[PDB]
Amino acid sequence: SEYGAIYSVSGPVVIAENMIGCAMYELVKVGHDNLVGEVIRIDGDKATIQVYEETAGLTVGDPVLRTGKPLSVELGPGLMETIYDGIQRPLKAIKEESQSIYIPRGIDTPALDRTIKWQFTPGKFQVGDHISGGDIYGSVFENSLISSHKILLPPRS
Amino acid sequence: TPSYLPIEKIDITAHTAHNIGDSVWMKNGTFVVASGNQFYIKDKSLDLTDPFTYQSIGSRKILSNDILHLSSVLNGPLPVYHPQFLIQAIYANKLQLVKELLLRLFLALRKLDFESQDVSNLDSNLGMDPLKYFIAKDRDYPVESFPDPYPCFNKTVSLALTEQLTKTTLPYLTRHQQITLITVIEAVDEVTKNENIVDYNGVRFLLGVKLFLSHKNIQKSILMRDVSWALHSDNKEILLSSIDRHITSWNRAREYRIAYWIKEQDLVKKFEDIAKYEFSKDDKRDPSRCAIFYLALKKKQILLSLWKMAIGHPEQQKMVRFISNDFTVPRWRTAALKNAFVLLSKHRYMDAAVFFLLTDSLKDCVNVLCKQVHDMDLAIGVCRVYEGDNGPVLGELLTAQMLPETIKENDRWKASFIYWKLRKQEVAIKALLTAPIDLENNSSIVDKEVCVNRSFLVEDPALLYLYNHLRNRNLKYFIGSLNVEAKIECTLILRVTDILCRMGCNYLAVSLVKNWKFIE
Repeated sequence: SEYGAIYSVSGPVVIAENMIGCAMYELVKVGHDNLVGEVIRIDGDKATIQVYEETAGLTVGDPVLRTGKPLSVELGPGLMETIYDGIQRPLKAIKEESQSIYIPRGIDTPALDRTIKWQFTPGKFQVGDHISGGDIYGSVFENSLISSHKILLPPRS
Repeated sequence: TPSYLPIEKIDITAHTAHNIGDSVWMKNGTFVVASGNQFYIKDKSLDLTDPFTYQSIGSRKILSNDILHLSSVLNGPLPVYHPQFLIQAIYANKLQLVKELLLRLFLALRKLDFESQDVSNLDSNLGMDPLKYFIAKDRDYPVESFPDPYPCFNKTVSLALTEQLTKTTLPYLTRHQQITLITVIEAVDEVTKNENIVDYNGVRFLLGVKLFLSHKNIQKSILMRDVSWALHSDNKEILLSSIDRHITSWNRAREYRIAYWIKEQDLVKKFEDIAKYEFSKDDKRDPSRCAIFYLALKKKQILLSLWKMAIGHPEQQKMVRFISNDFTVPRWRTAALKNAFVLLSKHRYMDAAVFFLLTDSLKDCVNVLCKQVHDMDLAIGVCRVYEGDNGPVLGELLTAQMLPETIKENDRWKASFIYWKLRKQEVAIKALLTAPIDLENNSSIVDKEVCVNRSFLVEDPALLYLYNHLRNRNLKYFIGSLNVEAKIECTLILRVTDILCRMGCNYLAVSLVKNWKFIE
C-alpha cells in the first residue's frame, strides 16, 4: 500500500521502510499528525525523508503516506500581501484556524484563500483557439497596486 | 482621392478688412463678391501661383486656364486614350476596341508631328464613331483596317507609340497617368500574343498583373479582383506559366496569391520548387524554412534527409532524432502534438505549424498558419496541397477565419471566392451582387451595424462583368428564379453605371445598359 513505516528518526531525517515505489523529492505525510516531508534519497525499499515539521514524538513503525506529488507552490490571486510558512501554507489563516499563537504540527491550510471572490475578466482567447503554457487567458483585480493579476495557463498545459 | 478638390482661393481679404457681404456666381463662372458698396468680380480664369490651383492642376496640360475648363478636366468624360478608360474597356469585353484606339492614337500623333502641329490639338475621341463603344461582344466588333504603313495594331505600332509617348506629353494626363498608359500599351502587347490561347478572364488577369507590377510601391499583392479573374479562367496553366518567372521565393508566391487560384496539380509543383528555393536562401542551408512545404506534400522523408545533410545546424541533432519516428504510433502522435504546443509557447509559430502537420492534424497546422503566422495564403496552399482541392478543412478554415472579416469589410470578391471554395457555387455567384452580410444567414455572424457602410462602400464595375460571365455559364442555378434575380440585376446595373459615369467612362456605362442580357 501507500503506507510505509518509520524505520529511523534522527533530527529532521526520517528513514522509512516499505517505501518501494517511491519517487525522488515526492512529498510524504509522516506519522499520525501527517507531518509533511520530502523523500530526499531512495535505497531499495528504504526512503530517507526530510520532515518539514518537528519530529519529536515520532515512533518507529509510524505510517508514512505517499502523496504522489512534489513540494508544490500554489500560484494565483491572493498571493501578494500575504506571509507564508516556509512551505506554502499561510500564517494568518493558520492563526485564525488554530486560534493559538503557535503553528500546530501537521496543520493543513490552503495556501490561497478559497473564499475570496476575484473579479475575473477574460483575455484575448476564444473558444476553438489554441492555448499553450504561459498564455494569459484573463486577469483578475487583486489590489489597487496589482490591478491586473494575469491568469496564465500552467507551463505544461 | 477626395471626391472634391478645391481649385481657387478668391482672397478678397488681401485688399480690405471688411467681411464678404454677398457672393453670387453668374454667367460663365463669373463670381461676384460684394463688400460695402464695392464689388470684387473675379473672372473664370486661374492664377497658377495659388497653391490650390497649382496642386489641383498638378502636372496636367490644359487647353484653357479656366475654372470651368479645369472643372471639365478634373471631371467629365475621359479622353478615349486615358489609361483609366482603356483598362475599363479591357475589363469590359472590348479588347479589340482598345487596340483600335491605340492604333488611332498612334496615327493622330504621327499626323500632328508630320504637320508640326502642337499635340494639344489632339482629338479627345481620336475620331472614333461612338457606336463602336456599344458593340455587344468582342468577336462581333468590326475591326477595320487602315492604310498600308500601319494597317493594324501590332508590335511595330506598339514600339512607335512607346517612343512617341516619351517624346510628347499627352494633354489632360498627369505624367503618372501617362506612365500607366505606357504600361497599358505593354499589357495590350502581351495580350495580343496570348489573345489566341487564354479565354477573356485570362486577359483580364494578365492586365491585372501587368498593372500590379507598376504599383508594387503602394500595392503589396495582386488585388482579389485579379485572383477572382484567374480563379474562373479555363486556362490557369497559361496564366501561371506567364507569371512563373516572378515566382522565385515564397514572398513572391504570396504576392501573386498563387495558392488561391492555380490548379492543385500545379500547386504541388510550385510547393516543390518553392521548397527548393526557400531551403537554399541567400543566408545558408536551413531545413527549418522549407519544412512546411515538404510536410504539406507528405514528403517527410525528404525533410528528414534535409535535416541529416544539414550537419552544421544547432537543432540538427534533436530534429533528426525526433522526426525519424513513425507518427502513426499514438505515443509519437501525442509527443509531436506536445512539441507543437511547446513551440507555440516558445513563440516559434512556423515550427509549431510544421510539427502540427507531422501528425496529420491539418486543422491545427492551418489555424497556426492563418492566426499566429498571419499567412492565409500559406494556409490555403497547405490545405489545397495536403488534403485536396476543395474542403473539407479548407471550408471550415475559410468559414471561420476569412468569412467574418469579409462580412465586416463588406468585400464581395472574398465572399465569392469563399463560397466557391466551399463549392457553394449557386450562392457564390450571387455573392458578387448582394453584400455578404445578406447571404446565407450571415447576419448571425456580425450585427448589421458593425459592418462598413456610408461612402466607404464604393462599387466595382468589374464585379458585375464577372457575374454576367458566371451567370451565363451556370444558368442551371438561375432558371429557377428569374424575377427576384432581375430585381437586383436592374439595381446593380444602375449602381455600376453612375460610377462608370462618375469615373469618366460614360461610353462604357451606355454599353453596359444597352447590351445587358436579361435572362428571360
